[PDB]
Amino acid sequence: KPLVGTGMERAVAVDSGVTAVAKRGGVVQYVDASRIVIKVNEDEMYPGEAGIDIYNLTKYTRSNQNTCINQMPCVSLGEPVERGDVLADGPSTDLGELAL
Amino acid sequence: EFLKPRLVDIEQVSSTHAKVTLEPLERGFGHTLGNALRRILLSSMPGCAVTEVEIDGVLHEYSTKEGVQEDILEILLNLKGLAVRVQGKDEVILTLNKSGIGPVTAADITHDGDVEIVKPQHVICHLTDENASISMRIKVQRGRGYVPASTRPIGRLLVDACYSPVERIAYNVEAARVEQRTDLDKLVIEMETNGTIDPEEAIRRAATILAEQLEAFVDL
Amino acid sequence: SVTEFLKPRLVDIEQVSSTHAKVTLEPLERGFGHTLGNALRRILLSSMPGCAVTEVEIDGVLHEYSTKEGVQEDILEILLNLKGLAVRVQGKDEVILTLNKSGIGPVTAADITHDGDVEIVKPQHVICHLTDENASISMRIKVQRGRGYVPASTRIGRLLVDACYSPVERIAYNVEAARVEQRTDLDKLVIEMETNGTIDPEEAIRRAATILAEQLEAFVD
Amino acid sequence: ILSPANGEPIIVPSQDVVLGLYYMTRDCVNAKGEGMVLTGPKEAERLYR
Amino acid sequence: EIKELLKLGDLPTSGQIRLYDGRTGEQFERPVTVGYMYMLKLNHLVDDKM
Repeated sequence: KPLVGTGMERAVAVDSGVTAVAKRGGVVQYVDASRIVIKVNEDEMYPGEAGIDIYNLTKYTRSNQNTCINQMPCVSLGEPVERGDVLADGPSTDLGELAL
Repeated sequence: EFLKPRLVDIEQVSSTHAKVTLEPLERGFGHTLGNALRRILLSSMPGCAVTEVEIDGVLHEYSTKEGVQEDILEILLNLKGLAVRVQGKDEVILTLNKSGIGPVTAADITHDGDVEIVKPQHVICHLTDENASISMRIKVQRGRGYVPASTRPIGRLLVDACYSPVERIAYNVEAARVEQRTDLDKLVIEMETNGTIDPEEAIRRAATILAEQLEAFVDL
Repeated sequence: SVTEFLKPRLVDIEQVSSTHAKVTLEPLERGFGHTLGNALRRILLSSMPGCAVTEVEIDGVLHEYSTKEGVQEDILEILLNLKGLAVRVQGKDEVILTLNKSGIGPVTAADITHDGDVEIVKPQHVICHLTDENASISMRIKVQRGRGYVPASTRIGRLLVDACYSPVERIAYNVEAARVEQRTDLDKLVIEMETNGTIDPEEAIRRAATILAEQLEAFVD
Repeated sequence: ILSPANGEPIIVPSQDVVLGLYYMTRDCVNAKGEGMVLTGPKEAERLYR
Repeated sequence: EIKELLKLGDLPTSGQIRLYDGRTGEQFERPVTVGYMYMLKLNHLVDDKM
C-alpha cells in the first residue's frame, strides 16, 4: 500500500473489472486459490435461484503487454461480506486499493 | 602503551536484539573498531537458509494446489525467511506433513536433533480443506552472503537464499563515568538477530576475520 | 569454503622519491577495501607515537605578536620552520636543545650542538636568516615525546608550538575494481602515503598493522 | 575538448562537481580551528581528515 | 498538520536527521532529508533494449 495517497484508489480498484466483487451479501463457505465459494444470506436469496455463488479466479494469465496477471484471495474462512465488497486482489491491488 | 578491550558485559534484554559493550578503548580506536566490526558483520557472515524445496504435488512454482489458501510462490517466499540453526551438518533434508483445516506453523517439521527452530510461530501456509494435505522436502544448506538461483527433475523448485543472519548493526562511543583516566572510552554495540546465531560468537568470528585480513600487512 | 577468504599480494611498491610509497593490494573481497583502508588511515592520522617540538623558550620579546630587528624572517616563519623540523630520540623522553649563532647568512639544522640521543634526520633544513652581523639569535626548543597531533589552543613567557608527533605527512587510500576467476565484485586497495625522512612508509604500515593486531588480540584465540 | 563553433572548452562541471567545489571553497566568519597558521596543504588535509 | 504528525510520532520538526557515512563512518556536515517515498517501475527493462 502507498503511505501517501489520495483516496480514489478504491474507485480505480472497484470500477475496473480486474478484481472480484460480491454480488450478494453473505458469508464465505470455502476459501481457495482457484475458486471462492460464498453462501448468500436469507434476505437476498431468490426463490428460483440455484443457491450459493461461485467466483472463479484467473491464475497466471497472459496480458497484451506480456505481463503476468493473477487474482489472489484475501477473505478468510467464515467471514461475513456484503454487496459491493472485494473478494480477491488482482494485479496492483492491496485490499481494494490501487498499489502501483 | 595501549590497553586491551574485553567482553565482560553482555546484555540480553530480549530474544531479537542484544547489546555488547567493549571496555576499555582509547580515544581514536573506538570509532575505527566499531566501523570495522560493523562492516565485517554486515559484509560476510555464515548462516543457514532454505535452498531447495521439492513438492510432489505441484510441478512448477507458477501453479496452484487445491486445498491451500496461499499460492506456491507465497509458500516459497514464506520459506525464504525461515530461520533454522544447524549444529554440525551442511545438507539437511526436512520433511513436512499436515492434514486438516488449520495453519501450518514451524512446529510441523519433523525433529532431527541437529536442527533447532528458533521461532515456532512462523506460519507457512493455510489449509482450508479436510482431506487436503501437502508434503514437501526442504533442503537447508550452509553458506555465506547472498547468492541468487540464476548463478547456480522438473519437480524441484529453486528459491533464493540469504545466508546473512544480521539485520542491522548500531554502535556508539560513550564516555566512561568513573575512571582514573578520562581519555578512556567504551564502545557499546547493539545487534538485531533472528536467533540462529550467537552474538558473542559472531563478535569472535568478526575479530578473527579482521585479524586474518590484517595478517597480509605485517609481511610488507 | 565459508571461513576462507582471498589473500592479496604485496610486491607492488612504487617509489617516486626517497620516502614515498604507493602500494597496491589485489585481490580483495567485496567491501573489504574500505574497512582495511579507513582503519589503516585513521591510525596513521592521529594515533602514531613520535617526538616533536612543543614549547620554545626565547629570551627576546615577551609578546608573540611583534617583530625582531636584525632578522629577515618573522617569528611566525621561525615557528613554521620549527614545526617542519623532524627529530627523533632513542632512549630519553624529553630533551632540551639550544641554538646559538651570531653571523651573516642562513642557519641550518647542523648548527645545533649534537648529543648522544638527539639525531637530526636532515641538516639541510633552514630555520631563518641573519642579515646584520650584530643580530645574535639565541633560542631554546623543547622536544617532547607524544602521539597524534595536538593544537596550541587546547594546551593553555614560552611560545606554544603545534606539535606533530605523527611521522607521516599525507595518507590517502584508493579502492578500485579487480577481477579473477570470473568474479567482478572485488576490491583493489591502493595506498599512497607521503612521509619525511624520519621513518620508512612500509615501516609505518607494518607498525600500524602490529598496533591494530595487538588491539584485537584479546578475542582471537 | 573545444567547441567547433567558438573557442570555449566543452568539458565543464555541470551540477555536482561545481557544487562540491563551491561547498569546499567558501568563506566563513566562525568555525572550528579559526585563527591558526599552517605549514602546508598536507597539514590542512590532515587536519580536515 | 505535517509538523503535528511529525511531533506526534517522536520525530523532529524539520525532518532532516543527521546521517553517518557507510564507508568511512563519520557524520556529515549537513543534515540529510530522509524519509519514505512511493517509487514505481516502468516498462523499460534493460533486457529488451540490449
